[PDB]
Amino acid sequence: SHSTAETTLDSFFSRAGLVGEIDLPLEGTTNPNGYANWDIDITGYAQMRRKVELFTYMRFDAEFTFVACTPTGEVVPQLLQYMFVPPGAPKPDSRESLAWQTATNPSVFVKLSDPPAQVSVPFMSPASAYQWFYDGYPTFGEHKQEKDLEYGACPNNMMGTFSVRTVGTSKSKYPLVVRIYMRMKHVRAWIPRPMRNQNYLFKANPNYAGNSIKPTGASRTAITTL
Amino acid sequence: SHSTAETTLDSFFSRAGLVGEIDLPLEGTTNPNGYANWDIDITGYAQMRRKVELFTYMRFDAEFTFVACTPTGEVVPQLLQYMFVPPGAPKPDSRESLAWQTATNPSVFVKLSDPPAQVSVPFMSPASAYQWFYDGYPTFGEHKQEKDLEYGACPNNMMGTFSVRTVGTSKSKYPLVVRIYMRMKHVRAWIPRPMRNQNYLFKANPNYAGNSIKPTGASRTAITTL
Amino acid sequence: GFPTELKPGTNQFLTTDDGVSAPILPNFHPTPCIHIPGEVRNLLELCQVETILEVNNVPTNATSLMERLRFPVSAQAGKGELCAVFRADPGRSGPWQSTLLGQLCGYYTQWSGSLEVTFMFTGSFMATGKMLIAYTPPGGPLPKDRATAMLGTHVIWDFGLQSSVTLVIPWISNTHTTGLVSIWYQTNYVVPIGAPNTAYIIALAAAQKNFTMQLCKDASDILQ
Amino acid sequence: GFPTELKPGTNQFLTTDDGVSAPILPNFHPTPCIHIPGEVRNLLELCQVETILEVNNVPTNATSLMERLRFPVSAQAGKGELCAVFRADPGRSGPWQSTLLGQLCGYYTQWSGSLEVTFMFTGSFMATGKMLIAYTPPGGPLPKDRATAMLGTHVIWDFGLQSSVTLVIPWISNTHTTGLVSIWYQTNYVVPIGAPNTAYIIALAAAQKNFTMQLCKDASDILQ
Amino acid sequence: GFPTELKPGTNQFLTTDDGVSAPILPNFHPTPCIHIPGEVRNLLELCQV
Amino acid sequence: GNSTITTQEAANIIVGYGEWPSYCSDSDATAVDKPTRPDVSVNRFYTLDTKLWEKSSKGWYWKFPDVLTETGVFGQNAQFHYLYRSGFCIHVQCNASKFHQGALLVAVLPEYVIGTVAGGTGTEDSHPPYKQTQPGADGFELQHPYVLDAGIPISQLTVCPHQWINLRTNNCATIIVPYINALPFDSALNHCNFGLLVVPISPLDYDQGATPVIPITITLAPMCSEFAGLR
Repeated sequence: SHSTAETTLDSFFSRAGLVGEIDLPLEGTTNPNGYANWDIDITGYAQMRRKVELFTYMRFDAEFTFVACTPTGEVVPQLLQYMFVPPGAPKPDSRESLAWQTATNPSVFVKLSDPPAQVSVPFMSPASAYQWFYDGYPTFGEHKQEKDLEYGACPNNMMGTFSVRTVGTSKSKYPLVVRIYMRMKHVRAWIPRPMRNQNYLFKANPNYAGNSIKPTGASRTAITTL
Repeated sequence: SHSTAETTLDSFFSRAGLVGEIDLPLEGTTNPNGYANWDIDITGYAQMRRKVELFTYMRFDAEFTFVACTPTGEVVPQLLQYMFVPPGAPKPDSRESLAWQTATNPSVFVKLSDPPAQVSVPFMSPASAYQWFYDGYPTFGEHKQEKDLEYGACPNNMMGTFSVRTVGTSKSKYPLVVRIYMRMKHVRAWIPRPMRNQNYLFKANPNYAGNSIKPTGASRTAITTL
Repeated sequence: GFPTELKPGTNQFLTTDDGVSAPILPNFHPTPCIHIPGEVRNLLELCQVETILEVNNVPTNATSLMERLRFPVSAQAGKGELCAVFRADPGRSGPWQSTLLGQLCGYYTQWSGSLEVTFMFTGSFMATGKMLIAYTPPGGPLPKDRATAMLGTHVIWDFGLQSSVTLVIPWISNTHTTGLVSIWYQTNYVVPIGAPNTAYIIALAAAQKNFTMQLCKDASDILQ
Repeated sequence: GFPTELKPGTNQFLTTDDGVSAPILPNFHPTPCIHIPGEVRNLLELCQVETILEVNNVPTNATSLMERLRFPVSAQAGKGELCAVFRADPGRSGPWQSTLLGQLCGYYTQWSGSLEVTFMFTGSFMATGKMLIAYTPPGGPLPKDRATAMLGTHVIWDFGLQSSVTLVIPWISNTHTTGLVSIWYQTNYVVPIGAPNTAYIIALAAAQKNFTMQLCKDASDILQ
Repeated sequence: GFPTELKPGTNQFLTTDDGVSAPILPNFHPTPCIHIPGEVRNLLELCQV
Repeated sequence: GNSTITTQEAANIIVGYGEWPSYCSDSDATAVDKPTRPDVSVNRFYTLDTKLWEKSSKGWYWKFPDVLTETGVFGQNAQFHYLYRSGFCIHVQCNASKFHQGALLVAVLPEYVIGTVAGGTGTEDSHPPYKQTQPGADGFELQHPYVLDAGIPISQLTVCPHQWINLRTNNCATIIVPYINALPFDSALNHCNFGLLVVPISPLDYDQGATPVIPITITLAPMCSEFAGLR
């Protein structure tokens, strides 16, 4: 006999991956105001989307870890703020918005000198499980023009948004970058699907370059050759 | 009676020794790119090769500790990254390579201000035990002239690679050096061999200087003198 | 008032440490888990289901990628002609890359077990003919001819009784030659008037319960 | 919510602390250990095996270094001539350095126990003659002559009956002189017509089970 | 003399962490809880009126 | 035994590591197909040949299973098959006069990785040829003896299974060797599981008699052979 533990879902999914890079410079167009809003997706860590689309319905908790540093890898005495904005809750529009203080959205206060912040997020869907596929429409009506863009989108798979600050009031004195890491916990999967074989084109939409179709695997010159 | 605990293999092997010194300067030829890939071997700590080659087949866990500092021994506020590359997995080609984000490669994020990173590496061979001696060829075919460099090399005793970063994106502001320390755990050895008696010439190959043969031990002027 | 010593490894964050952490939303009780059909709990459940084996390889005709799923077997053959041949390692490229098994293995490094390949004949009801399937284990090349294919483990497949034959591959490991399944014409392809001179075979593959995968790795499909 | 006080010694990393540490690969179950013959569990098993004792020391013959393993004993000798002599401390250089025992001791600091040296006469079947093996304990010099070697612990060895005799060395510790084994000619070296006038003796040495080593040290061999 | 390792998340303060904390006033015994009518225990009691 | 020439069996027999050769149990054997156990036909007493021991000779060594890979049925049941398992029964016979003298060290060394000269200073990253590393039936002659042609002192070889052959006492060595390898099943042509070692320690000598060359006959026969993949 051998061991079948590493072919389990938890063994297959439970590794913390990089899902977000947020640059917070003092100069540039990238992030000018000084705050960033990062809508949570299990994308970013590109190799996860193919894995996770092995199944139709899935369910899990998620543990987010926040590694922050300067582009030089220098740690500087900055007290940043990671704020979790739950689904439905209003996202911050600017650095001074009241959202940062609306304490119905949990928020983490860490020094950059302190080790990476860690925190767990529970299953957030109103449904009994997440869907990666919604063969239909989420609203209950209408049929005209470009409702076409809404097809295949499940709003229920919204886990929320993470917003990072400096903190205020005055702008930072240091160039900052925060790395967000996500790991799945207590994973339950359901209806199994054939694994992706074509390059992804969009998010929340499984389209494919129709003319640029790759075969699933490599090929050879003939059926009788090695 | 006495105690026979200190003549046991674990008593004989379980000590963390220096097995790796990695230079990360800001200018020089040694490491320009800013990253280093260190193939794990129980050498480096030179006196380990003779000890470990007392036996033919061996088995163990490994505990690696990472002491980082400047060549001056100064601790500086740098956020480093140690990434473990398991066998078969692709090693990083350059600093921006996707290998750093492939979360099938465990990676440790420590600040130099933080105490040494510690982590354990389990037994990695597909075989039932490591071989320090493979009297034959690892491939399953061929017979021609220069197949000889392959002779005596067993790849299955590959435990993996440790890759160290700064981290990115921009280069460090500090000159860095990381020390790699390896300790054996839960050691089981098998077929015992006569101990190396001649100076080593190569790695993974016990060849020797044929004309400069030293006797195993010291000598004297005559048989009847002391 | 409780003596602790911080041992090396504190404050470090390694990507795969399985520890606990503060919960963002206490008091929040998730939508309960209702029953949903077809829950898998282990990937080995998937490696055991037969999937289509792309033995025929012709990518250049992207227009006609569907031909890759099928054998050509026609009357234009003759005794002992070599019909098809593929390798018996799934983790490797590439005929097995079409299998759910082969591409699951792509997410892994080492593995070991026995495999089975089920051949299905999709020709007419009236078509008959015998075909020889031969396995040639690692080390030693594919047999020079059919007679030399006999001496090794083989299967005489007839269309008379069995429309579907399945070959069991005894063992394949990943100590990193491959082994070799070869399909031969034992006889001609026999067909009466009004029946196709050409038919096709579908190869379906899977592993049996003694199959195990061992080390996690990540693959090649871009996103955006 | 749990009062702890950090005690002196936190954050320290010393090369020999045997603690646990985060595992790089949880979920990874190593390849199982099959049974392999001759597993050792303690080095004392090795210190107990008889090994060749290089009593004869002659480096000049890089051409003929094999000569170091053997005694010359010939008819060109005479009664009481001193054949050979060596010390009874293995950790020290150098006849014991050829032994697996001596070089294991090189990896350790202190030791204590009894040793035994088995002598084998390798001359022709027809050669006979008596030889005196004498042990002289630490403190007190080499015996003046064979007669004065008698009074001390000794063994009268004949080739008539015993081709191989084995000497037990009562005790040797390492509280830091050595002791002294000496081989003497009790008789002439007797040989008939057509038989060699010169023969060779091999000394095999080892420690017995009451042997213990006490403190670990590291040796001298180059790498690269 | 008790091996502890600090895990990521130390020193962090998140606004909703449900932990305990040192008490400013030990020995201070609050005015006791007398019975008062119409205590609610859940807001759903209000959604029912 | 097709020709048991009684030498009157004695306690010269030496169990490898207190481990008698045994068929791998299929609970131990990672395989589900029926493993070929090839009866007596291959268990026959294979006698390599005779090597002539002379006082200048340094020693000889063989490589198991490379010794028999091209010698008869066993060779054929190895080259054809893909996986192999067996033990052996080594019977080194040295018959000499009662007036001769010498001493042999018949020894078995697992994984005898041979090291050859890299240069009188070490000029080469060289590697020994197919001949030297796998001499086979004829066997190979040592070049450097004190070092076992592998940076390894012969002075401690006796830590391996071994039997002395003193010409004044005995003429026969008898070593039985169980299968010793990390894997339960390996290749026959590529991984020489172990090596036979026979080195004259106390050298041969004689006043000029009528025979100046002592013969060394090596007979051997597999113990618990086992084969798997077919062709």
